[PDB]
Amino acid sequence: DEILPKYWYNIIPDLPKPLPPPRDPQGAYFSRIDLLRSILPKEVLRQQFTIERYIKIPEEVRDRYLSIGRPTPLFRAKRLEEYLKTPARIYFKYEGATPTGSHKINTAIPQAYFAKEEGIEHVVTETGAGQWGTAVALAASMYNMKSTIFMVKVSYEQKPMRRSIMQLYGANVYASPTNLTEYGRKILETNPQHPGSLGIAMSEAIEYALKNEFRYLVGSVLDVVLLHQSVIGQETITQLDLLGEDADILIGCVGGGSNFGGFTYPFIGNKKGKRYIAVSSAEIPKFSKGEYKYDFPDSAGLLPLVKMITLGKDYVPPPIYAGGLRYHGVAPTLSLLTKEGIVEWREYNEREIFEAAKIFIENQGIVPAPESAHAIRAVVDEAIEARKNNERKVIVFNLSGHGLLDLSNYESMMKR
Amino acid sequence: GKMLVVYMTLGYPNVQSFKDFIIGAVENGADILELGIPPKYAKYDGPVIRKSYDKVKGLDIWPLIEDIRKDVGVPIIALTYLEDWVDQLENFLNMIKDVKLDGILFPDLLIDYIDDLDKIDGIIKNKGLKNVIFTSPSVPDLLIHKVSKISDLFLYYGVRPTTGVPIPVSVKQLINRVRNLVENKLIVGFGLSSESDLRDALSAGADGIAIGTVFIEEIERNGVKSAINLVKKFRAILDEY
Ligand SMILES: *Cc1c(COP(=O)(O)O)cnc(C)c1O
Ligand SMILES: O=P(O)(O)OC[C@@H](O)CO
Repeated sequence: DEILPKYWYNIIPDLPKPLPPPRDPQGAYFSRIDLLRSILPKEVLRQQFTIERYIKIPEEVRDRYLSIGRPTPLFRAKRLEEYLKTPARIYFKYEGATPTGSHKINTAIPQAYFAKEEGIEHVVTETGAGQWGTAVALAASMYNMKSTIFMVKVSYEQKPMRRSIMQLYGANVYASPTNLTEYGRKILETNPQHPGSLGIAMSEAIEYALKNEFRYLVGSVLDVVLLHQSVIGQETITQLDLLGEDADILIGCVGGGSNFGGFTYPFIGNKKGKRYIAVSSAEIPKFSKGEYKYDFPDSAGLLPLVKMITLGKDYVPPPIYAGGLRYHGVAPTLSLLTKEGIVEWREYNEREIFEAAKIFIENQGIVPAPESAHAIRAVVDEAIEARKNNERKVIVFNLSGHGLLDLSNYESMMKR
Repeated sequence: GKMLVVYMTLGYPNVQSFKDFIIGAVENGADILELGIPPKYAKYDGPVIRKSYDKVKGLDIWPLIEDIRKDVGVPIIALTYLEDWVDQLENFLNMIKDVKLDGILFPDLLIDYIDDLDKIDGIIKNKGLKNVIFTSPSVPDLLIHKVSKISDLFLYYGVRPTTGVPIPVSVKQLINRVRNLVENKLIVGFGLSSESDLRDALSAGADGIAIGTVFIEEIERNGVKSAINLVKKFRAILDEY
């Protein structure tokens, strides 16, 4: 059962081209790169810039990983193959198995460990849906630290269930834009009805941590996060090996890009598999309308400039969509890999992903996260192409979370 | 022995103090000089070197370079960002060559201009200039190995994202990652201001050290004599190998 990796894998040393580094803005009044040393736990920052191919997972972190149910299951979806009358075999790494219901726990656990080891005793972060907020509240609870979550205001109101779990673990949850940070009140001044965005909530979390000498935990985009997530892809390889299977098509959904890069990068770096499909929302068209430029992860501009596919730091998501994947940019490594042609990208609209989920609910049984139904949707379309081609394609996809706390979302999608 | 590579901003803090510092650096063990040409965007420079560019704003660098060149026997590399000159690359290189500089280090060559690496490296070598190629942990292992075969004089490897800012980073481990890939001399830089930070890299395989921000800080805190001092100290440490 030590299919659980001994190391995290960083793809950077194996990339086709160099990965442009984070960067202070031209003629900036303060150094963002220098500010990182206040924002991030020292060892998180060290892993973000001490780029090696492999990095030992501290044994205490491996122990915690095991205690939440790692390695996650690698299921075969045989009923689904039969329903699609496809000759392909369909497998999914089920990241919904962790207590929080998503893969985000994989980076919250080490980050929290490193902060507790450094003497931190209060962490802060943002969240949209609440998958990341819940991960961080559980991880903080594990290491006896307080947590403050800045939740995007509109999500705060439509998703009280996740708030309950975060508060249940011991977190305090505010609705960004709040008036607890300078950047919050600024946004309330100009439009006090503003429904928030991940970029705005990120900035208040960072501002709030600085103002109080807390630390900030980062849930996607940065390389240290996709490094931590590489437990997903490494287990999958080992688990496919146990089956004598070889992946052909690897599919993942993309918000900021951590579950995809955690899932596919061990495959890409070592030269396993062939065809990687990052799947995103048409209502947040990072890939179809985004722009590959240096830009801030957060909206205030408190983090360094980072080279990524982005709709723009001050992007505000569509008002009625309920499918997730609302963050405005893509991880720099993922952005590089897709611009360089190594990863394929695909966007789906809400109806398509909603139908995909019902297919999965009705022919596999797990209620998937709306996020993950983007991947399911591509899985289904590929299973059908393997049909009209007749080849035993093995499609492995990453089911990044369950949808049990997203039932209000599925109700909203009965409007299609 | 080990190479001590000393960076200073052209004209900093003023023309006659700069000349002072350089001369002292060279006399106290600097093997190579890298001299900064004030750019429009010091992309990969920390706040200390960015401020040092503001102070020398307006400097006429060419007559100055000719003064320095006249007395300094050591190799001198112009350091500046390719983005600011790519549209006038031939004239730029020809002016670098006119004022008798040995070569050039474009920090953003590999990172923002990778598709033109071979072309631009030919243009530079063709004109008889050393192309000192810049790398970091952001560059993949294979490419590091490739440019180590073409970089002139030494291959530069910066261990931190930006100069000056002391990002927590394991220098020992980044050097081991690349030591066997670099078929060259391997000069390490970015934030190597503490003996410990400097001795770590030497004993891990590095053939030399590059240092800049700590000199500017010294010049600003205590002055040029007190900074030439620091060169002596650093030369001493490298001399233990
Ligand atoms: C947050 C989330 C995502 C999108 O973020 P990534 O960084 O791409 O993983 C996808 N699926 C689930 C279940 C999420 O919680
Ligand atoms: O030692 P650093 O960090 O100031 O490096 C200076 C650079 O501009 C070139 O070495």
